[PDB]
Amino acid sequence: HMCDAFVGTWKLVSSENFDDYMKEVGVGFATRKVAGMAKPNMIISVNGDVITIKSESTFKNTEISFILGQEFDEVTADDRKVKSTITLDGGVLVHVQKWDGKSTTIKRKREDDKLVVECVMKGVTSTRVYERA
Ligand SMILES: O=C(O)[C@H]1C[C@@H]1c1cc2ccccc2n1Cc1cccc(Cl)c1
Repeated sequence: HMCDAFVGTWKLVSSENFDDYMKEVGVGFATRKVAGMAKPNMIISVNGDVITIKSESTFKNTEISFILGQEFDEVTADDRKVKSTITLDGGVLVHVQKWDGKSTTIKRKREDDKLVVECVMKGVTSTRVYERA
């Protein structure tokens, strides 16, 4: 139960370069503005082999439940319909999303008391930092 360190309730405190990430992904103007304002709460839980990541915000709510290494269907906050696979590599959750011939990778890691979310599309990276709620 190493995934233990992720479990909890988390609140966004900072975001860097996320507009550029969203642009690279294909998000349109109005969604970038509204999504970029949001300060979501993320709730991570584990029950047996199933991990659940729920995000609640003023903009959209999202929820994914998955088993590591097992592809699943996901609806993203920006309404992409993707095929997702999440693995644990050296204590980092690595989440690859595939859609329309494109790919993006989201890494989630624990650093000090924070949960750091790094979103990468092509050469663009963004960092989102969460603290315990
Ligand atoms: O967990 C994170 O920090 C980022 C992985 C999540 C992510 C990807 C993505 C792509 C496009 C637009 C927004 C997007 N959001 C953030 C986000 C913003 C507003 C409300 C909600 Cl529920 C989620």
